[PDB]
Amino acid sequence: KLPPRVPNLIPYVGSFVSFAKNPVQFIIDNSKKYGDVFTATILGKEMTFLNHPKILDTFFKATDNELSLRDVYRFMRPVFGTGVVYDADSTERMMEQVKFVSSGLTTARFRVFVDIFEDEIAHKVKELGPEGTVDVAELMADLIIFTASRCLLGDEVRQYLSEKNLGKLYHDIDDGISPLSFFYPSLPAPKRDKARKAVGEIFQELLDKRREEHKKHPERLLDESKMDVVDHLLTQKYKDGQELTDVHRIGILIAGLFAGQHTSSITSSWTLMNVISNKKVLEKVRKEQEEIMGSDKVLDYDKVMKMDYLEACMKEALRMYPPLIMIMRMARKPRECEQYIIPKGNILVVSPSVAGRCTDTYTNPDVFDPERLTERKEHEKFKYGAVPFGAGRHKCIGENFALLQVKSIISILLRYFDMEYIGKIPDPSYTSLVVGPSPPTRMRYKLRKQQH
Ligand code: HEM
Ligand SMILES: O=C(O[C@H](Cn1ccnc1)c1ccc(Cl)cc1Cl)c1cccc(C(F)(F)F)c1
Repeated sequence: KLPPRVPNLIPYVGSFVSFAKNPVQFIIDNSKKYGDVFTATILGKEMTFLNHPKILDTFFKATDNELSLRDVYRFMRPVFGTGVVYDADSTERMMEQVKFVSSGLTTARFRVFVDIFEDEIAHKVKELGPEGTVDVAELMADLIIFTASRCLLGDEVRQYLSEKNLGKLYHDIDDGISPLSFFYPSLPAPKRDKARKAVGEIFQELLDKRREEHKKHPERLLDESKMDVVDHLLTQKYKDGQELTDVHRIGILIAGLFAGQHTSSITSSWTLMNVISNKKVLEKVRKEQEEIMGSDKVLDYDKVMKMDYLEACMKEALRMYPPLIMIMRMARKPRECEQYIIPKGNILVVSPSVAGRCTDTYTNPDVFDPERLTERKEHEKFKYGAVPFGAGRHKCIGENFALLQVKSIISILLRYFDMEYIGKIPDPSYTSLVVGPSPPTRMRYKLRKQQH
């Protein structure tokens, strides 16, 4: 009836230790010991892991009073704000908040986003000079921070950003949300709260200034390719006619940037590293760039939509190194899985890291090989063989923007620079909420066209 258990080391703490050591290695080991479904006690919580592509229907198809996101991720409240996202008054209200973000991620906006990528990267190359070495992860994090800001918030953020360490403030927020806050939501984190407050006042300022700009220049609000997420948030109410508060607006913005800061920057690092460490892969990538760019000197949205191989590379970095290593739901109702019934109160857990290495779906899963997808279609086997962006009702609404931003960044960097990585491809580091490459991650670079 109930699934098999992992025996607890001691009571209460249960399997925390080996889980904490390497949450991914933990799930593979015990999936062998106990099958496709098993439960473990981890710092007081019943956690049921579903580890086979074939059984993921139970997870992804449910509704939000069968399987709740809000019962598990509410602990993000200090970062996102009161009444926002998983602390929204209702599921329905959370969905509306999400649609405000997605409403600023239209085709029309995507055309302008590509220009933004070119601009930020052009400022960045001045700063890098014609040759050098650089930390890849830091570089990606900066480029993604400055470009997502401008994409979601409008260009008028940009001086504030340079001139008030927004990069740093996000580092301090991000460097005060431990995975252990899942288990103890009260773990005080005073630097985090300090940062968050600070970012809030800045976004307050920006919202006030945008209101004066909408006084004078309302024609802007008719133009599709000028409407950023800040604009949608000032001019839209909820479906039932209730107005949004500035606290909600700020919280949604912060969540929006947070979403696609770290995941997109990590994914661009893994992608770029594997691409330049493999001659074959880099040949095909460069070949594609050259076909698509022809005689044009800059990128645009149609060009990036043609980069199928670069995309496959990105997808392959997401199979091998997904930055959200675990996805979770709370059972508000007992729930059927295979021959078992997972009871109310259990947390269901699926891991895209475990899925990405399943020999049942992928041959030679430790090899970075974009051709497993483009040619062999290996992903297509099971319906849920590939879940880097999720599935069903809470699929990532940021996917197309992410793909757009990573592909653009890597394509532009390839255009400017020959690059070589230093050392072996690292392993993932399980020391934070969003999992990224273990430092050091460095690379040599050289400008492909010069003036000295
Ligand atoms: C490579 C980059 C990214 C990856 C790998 C990624 C991955 C994911 C995954 C796996 C989920 C499913 C979460 C779950 O089922 O519990 C998800 C959901 C989501 N992602 Fe992303 N994401 C990325 C970028 C973005 C960006 C840039 C944004 C926003 C600007 C975004 C916004 C969201 C939102 C709002 C959801 C919630 C969907 C819902 O509950 O309706 N993501 N993402
Ligand atoms: O940032 C977001 O979620 C990320 C996980 N993530 C990153 C990319 N895709 C998902 C997340 C969720 C829960 C926890 Cl405990 C930890 C993290 Cl890092 C997110 C989720 C819903 C809505 C929104 C927004 F308001 F902006 F629309 C943003």
